[PDB]
Amino acid sequence: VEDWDLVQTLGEGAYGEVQLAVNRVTEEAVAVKIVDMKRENIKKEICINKMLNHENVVKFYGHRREGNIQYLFLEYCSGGELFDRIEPDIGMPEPDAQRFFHQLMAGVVYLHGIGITHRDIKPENLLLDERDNLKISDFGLATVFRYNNRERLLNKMCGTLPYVAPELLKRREFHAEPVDVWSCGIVLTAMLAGELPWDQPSDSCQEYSDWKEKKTYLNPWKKIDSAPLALLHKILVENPSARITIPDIKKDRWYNKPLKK
Ligand SMILES: Cc1n[nH]c(-c2nc3cc(C(C)C)ccc3[nH]2)c1C(=O)NC1CCN(C)CC1
Repeated sequence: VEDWDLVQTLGEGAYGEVQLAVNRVTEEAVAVKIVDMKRENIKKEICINKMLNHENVVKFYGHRREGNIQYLFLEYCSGGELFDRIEPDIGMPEPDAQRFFHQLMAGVVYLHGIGITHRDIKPENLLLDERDNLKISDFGLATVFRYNNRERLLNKMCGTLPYVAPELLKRREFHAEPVDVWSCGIVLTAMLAGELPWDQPSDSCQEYSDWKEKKTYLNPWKKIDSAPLALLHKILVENPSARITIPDIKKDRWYNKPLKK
C-alpha cells in the first residue's frame, strides 16, 4: 500500500535527481527526489519543506533516508515545467502569462510571509499541475530571511545569473525580498517575449545598459505590450530600495487587467 516503483527520471533538482514514482497498489503518483549525500544543505531543504503548505507551492509528503541516500517525497506535477510552455522568441498568450504570474505572486507572498526566500525563481523551477496551476518547486537554495520578526540581510550569492538581481552582484549584503521580486520580473519577461533579456544584470552586458537607458524599441521589450511593460519598468529597477514591492505589484494596472476566460 506504500512502496513506489521509480517509473522514470524527470530531471535534476538543485541537489539530486527527481523521479516519477507510482504506488504499485494504489496507483498514486508522487515525485521522488534522490540526493546522494556522498557521491546538511539537504537537511535545510527538508526543514524548509516541512514549514510549507500553500496551493502554489510543491507539496512535501515526507522524507526517508536509506544509507547515504535521502529521498524527499514531493507533489508530482504532471504538467511539467513552465519552461516548456515558453515558445522561444515568442513567449505565450498574454492571458496565460498573466494567470501564471498571478499564481507565482501568490506563492511568493506566501513564502515571504513565513520568512522564507526561494532565491532561484526561474521557469525550470515553476511546475504545472494537471490543471495548469503553477507551483513553486525546489527549496534547495531557499533560506530564512525573517525569524521572530527580525529581518536578516543576505550575503551569499545564490541563484541563476540571467534571473539574479544586480545588487547581489554589487553589495556585500542585501535584502532577500526584492531579489525574489526581480527574478519574478525576469520570468514575466521570458513568458511575454520567449527570451531572456541579458546574461546578467551588469553594466558589462550591453543589453543591461540598454534597458537602464530605456531603449525599449529593442528586443525583448518591443514584443511586450505597453501595459505589462509598464510593470516590468517597475520591477526591473536597479536600486532594490526603489524597486516595486509585492503589495504594489498587486495594485499595478496590468496585473489587474481582465484578460482571461
Ligand atoms: C518536484 C516535482 N514534481 N513534479 C515534477 C515534475 N513533473 C514533471 C512532469 C514532466 C512531464 C512533461 C513528463 C516533466 C518534468 C517534471 N517534473 C517535479 C520536479 O522536481 N521536476 C524537476 C524540476 C527541475 N528540472 C530542472 C528537472 C525536473
